[PDB]
Amino acid sequence: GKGDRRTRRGKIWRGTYGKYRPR
Amino acid sequence: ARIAGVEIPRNKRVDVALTYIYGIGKARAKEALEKTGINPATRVKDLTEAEVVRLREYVENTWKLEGELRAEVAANIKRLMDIGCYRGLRHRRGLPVRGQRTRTNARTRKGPRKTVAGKKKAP
Amino acid sequence: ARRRRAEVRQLQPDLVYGDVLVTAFINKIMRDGKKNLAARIFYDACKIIQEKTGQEPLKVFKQAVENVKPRMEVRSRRVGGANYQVPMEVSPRRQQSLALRWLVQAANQRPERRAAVRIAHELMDAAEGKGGAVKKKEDVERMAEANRAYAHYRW
RNA sequence: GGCGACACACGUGCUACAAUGCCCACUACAAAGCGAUGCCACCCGGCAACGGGGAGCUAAUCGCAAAAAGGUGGGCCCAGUUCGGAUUGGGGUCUGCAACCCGACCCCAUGAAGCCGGAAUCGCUAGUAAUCGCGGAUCAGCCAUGCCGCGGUGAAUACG
RNA sequence: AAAAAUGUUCUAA
RNA sequence: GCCCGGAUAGCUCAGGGUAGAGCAGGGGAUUGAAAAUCCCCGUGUCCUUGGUUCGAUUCCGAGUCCGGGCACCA
RNA sequence: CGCGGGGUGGAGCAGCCUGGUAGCUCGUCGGGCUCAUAACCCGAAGGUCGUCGGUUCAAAUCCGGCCCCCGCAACCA
RNA sequence: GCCCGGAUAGCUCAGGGUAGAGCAGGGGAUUGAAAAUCCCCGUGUCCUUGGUUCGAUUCCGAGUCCGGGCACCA
Ligand SMILES: [K+]
Ligand SMILES: [Mg+2]
Ligand SMILES: [Mg+2]
Ligand SMILES: [Mg+2]
Ligand SMILES: [Mg+2]
Ligand SMILES: [Mg+2]
Ligand SMILES: [Mg+2]
Ligand SMILES: [Mg+2]
Ligand SMILES: [Mg+2]
Ligand SMILES: [Mg+2]
Ligand SMILES: [Mg+2]
Ligand SMILES: [Mg+2]
Ligand SMILES: [Mg+2]
Ligand SMILES: [Mg+2]
Ligand SMILES: [Mg+2]
Ligand SMILES: [Mg+2]
Ligand SMILES: [Mg+2]
Ligand SMILES: [Mg+2]
Ligand SMILES: [Mg+2]
Ligand SMILES: [Mg+2]
Ligand SMILES: [Mg+2]
Ligand SMILES: [Mg+2]
Ligand SMILES: [Mg+2]
Ligand SMILES: [Mg+2]
Ligand SMILES: [Mg+2]
Ligand SMILES: [Mg+2]
Ligand SMILES: [Mg+2]
Ligand SMILES: [Mg+2]
Ligand SMILES: [Mg+2]
Ligand SMILES: [Mg+2]
Ligand SMILES: [Mg+2]
Ligand SMILES: [Mg+2]
Ligand SMILES: [Mg+2]
Ligand SMILES: [Mg+2]
Ligand SMILES: [Mg+2]
Ligand SMILES: [Mg+2]
Ligand SMILES: [Mg+2]
Ligand SMILES: [Mg+2]
Ligand SMILES: [Mg+2]
Ligand SMILES: [Mg+2]
Ligand SMILES: [Mg+2]
Repeated sequence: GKGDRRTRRGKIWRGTYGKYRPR
Repeated sequence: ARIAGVEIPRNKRVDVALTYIYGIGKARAKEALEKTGINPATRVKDLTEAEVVRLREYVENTWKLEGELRAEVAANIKRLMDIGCYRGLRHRRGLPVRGQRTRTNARTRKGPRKTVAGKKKAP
Repeated sequence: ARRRRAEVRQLQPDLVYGDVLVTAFINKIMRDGKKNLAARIFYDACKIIQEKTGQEPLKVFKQAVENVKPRMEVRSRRVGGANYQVPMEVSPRRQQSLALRWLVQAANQRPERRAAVRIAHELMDAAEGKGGAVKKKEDVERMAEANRAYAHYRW
């Protein structure tokens, strides 16, 4: 879910990037 | 009782089964398998007895798990409580530790509500 | 509405069957605006219905719809100050709406995992007189037959 | 230092309880805005936050930029779970004179309540509701899930 | 042709 | 005379580690100011004296001052 | 030390007879409706049963002493 | 001891070819609600055992328990 930061969905929510949502 | 001391559930893929071990999330499950040549899709039921011990050996030797991890987590809380730092008082009285406000929620840390009586109006 | 009637939004016939009754039913499967997903569901269920008991889907769909339209239902009243269950006949527009609504509602009751299967099976049962939406339609008609004593409180 | 307290109580919201869903990879289609100790292309280090290089743009030109839901392919198979992401341990990053009280982010681990909510109660009549994302003001940073805007997909119903 | 009681004192700007 | 039962703040009363309350009054919040309501405050050698106890306003005894009642007789 | 009855959430009453299970109405507290209060509606908490002792595996319940509180009786002379 | 009866869903009661109905309880429709109402839904060795019959609630026997009644008491 959007609250799960360790996912490509939660990173979109916080507007941030990481291993779980790279660019 | 197979690896480490927990029986990881059969019928599931091996990568999700290993997560049922305290100390292994999904990303560590990704490692151990790849570092040992076991198809992450293989069902636990369908692993060699050679693959059991190959998966087991790495898992149990690379990172510390179940009981020891809990003992080292407990040791650090205990350490913070012993020295008397502000985090130590939080873990004592049972209130949150990471800056969260307590006027409203904190229920995960406080537990069920303890409803009290309130101040009254005038008729 | 207070000043004038509400005018009926005439829907756009769908592209597979060219039918207006079909799109209203697609609109009832639709949630949070995802129409395309809600179109696949009806169509995946449709292909199923040509398999399970080979019959032209358009006919199995309308036969369920026709066997869910309730001819009567109870409504509320007021006369004196007492509110009973007054039976009143159902307008054709509302029959359609209750059917499609109960169809999906009946469908999502079922214990099947994929959506279109639940859609296919309820349409299959209802077009043969069984299933959730048919228990509901009959249930509504039976409650209205019960309160026929208060039919004189009809408007 | 406090405005962030916490036996409690209420309002407004965010996130959800899953399969019309979740996850990974591939691949499309916006609008309105902002941008000279500003926005940062691309490049190497790094699992990542970021760091170091380093073009272009005083901006219908260069940049923020990837829009997301969606479309395709594949994985999960009804489990408190590959649902949910609170709480907590450890390790970092960055702005800042300074992150103890009291920052945001990232990574390993931890993975709570929650199985659709009592009495009661709110909004919306159409490109509306619902859902999807995007930008701006404030601003070193930021507790924004708030506000002011922006488009994407797109219903149901009104007898009276 | 009517379920359902009540609203402290002074002040009415 | 003879038993039982009450003495604690200015009032009226609760009740083995010198103690409450309400009320009265003062101050705060509230109000336009009040009333009411909420908070805070000052409030006692707990009637004298003896005993038990490390320790008594609490448990016992007495002294004080009040209170509820017993009494020809055939 | 004449004979009875009684003591259990804050109030008033079950439960005792027949040992194992504490219950009912109001009240109290949190929410809701109302402009507000009451009524009303949804939730919740509070009683180791006067006391000491005995019987029993187990006592509010059974037995004995004490404390307290109402009721009856006290005739012939 | 004797005659008469009953036991049937949780409570009540109807019954050789069925296992029933009402109320209690479940949600749902209803109002502001307490309901009445409306709806659907469940809840049985019909006390146990033999025997009858093609079959068993039934009919029979026999015992279990609880109803009634009668008579008695040395
Ligand atoms: K005489
Ligand atoms: Mg997840
Ligand atoms: Mg694990
Ligand atoms: Mg805080
Ligand atoms: Mg609440
Ligand atoms: Mg919010
Ligand atoms: Mg809320
Ligand atoms: Mg941006
Ligand atoms: Mg869990
Ligand atoms: Mg649970
Ligand atoms: Mg999980
Ligand atoms: Mg930490
Ligand atoms: Mg800080
Ligand atoms: Mg579930
Ligand atoms: Mg809901
Ligand atoms: Mg309007
Ligand atoms: Mg969503
Ligand atoms: Mg900012
Ligand atoms: Mg915070
Ligand atoms: Mg925003
Ligand atoms: Mg009055
Ligand atoms: Mg005056
Ligand atoms: Mg004398
Ligand atoms: Mg006095
Ligand atoms: Mg004043
Ligand atoms: Mg003395
Ligand atoms: Mg004297
Ligand atoms: Mg004297
Ligand atoms: Mg005198
Ligand atoms: Mg008492
Ligand atoms: Mg009492
Ligand atoms: Mg009794
Ligand atoms: Mg008993
Ligand atoms: Mg009780
Ligand atoms: Mg209350
Ligand atoms: Mg007003
Ligand atoms: Mg009220
Ligand atoms: Mg209770
Ligand atoms: Mg006794
Ligand atoms: Mg007992
Ligand atoms: Mg006489």
